[PDB]
Order: sequence, then structure tokens, then C-alpha cells
Amino acid sequence: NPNPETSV
Amino acid sequence: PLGSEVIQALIFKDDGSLGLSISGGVGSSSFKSGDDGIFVSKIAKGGPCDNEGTLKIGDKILSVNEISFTGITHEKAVEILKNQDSKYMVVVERS
Repeated sequence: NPNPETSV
Repeated sequence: PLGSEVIQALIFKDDGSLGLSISGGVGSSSFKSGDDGIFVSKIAKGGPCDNEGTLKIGDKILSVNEISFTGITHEKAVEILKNQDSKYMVVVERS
């Protein structure tokens, strides 16, 4: 499964 | 969760950013075992989230500007947090 980490 | 607290932080964008990163979401690998929620996984030093000082790594985001983050994807979470607002009321669950 995708495991993203996104800065916002 | 037993002993968990619900906390709110009002964070203002600076140069289009809140100074934090999220992980998790429906359809993504869970940040915490068995919880598909959106979680604060990083806080940028000197950024708006760090300056306001309320949120912490590991916080589960429950809502942003009254938008529920329960049952939403990572992709939808990111769209919302990248939207045209400058003022974000972030409600989290701390465990």
C-alpha cells in the first residue's frame, strides 16, 4: 500500500 | 482511545505553508497500527505549526476548519490543507 508523507 | 485528549490549534499559513507533514489516510498504509487516520508525522522547525506550538508529532487530525478528516484519503487531506484559506482551525486527538 502507498505510504505517503506530504508537507503542507 | 482511553485517556486521549482532543486539542485545537489555530495556525496561519506563511508563504502558503503550515509547516507540517501528514501521513496516513484511507487507502494508504496506516500511520498507527489499525488506524487509517490522518496523523501529524513531521513539524518543520521555525514554521507556523512550530511557532504556534500546540500540535505535536503523532496527533491524529480530526477536523480542519470543521471538515471531518475521519474516513478521508491522504489525497483529499492534502487538497484541503493546500486550499486557498490562510487560517486553519485544526482539531486533533492526542493519545
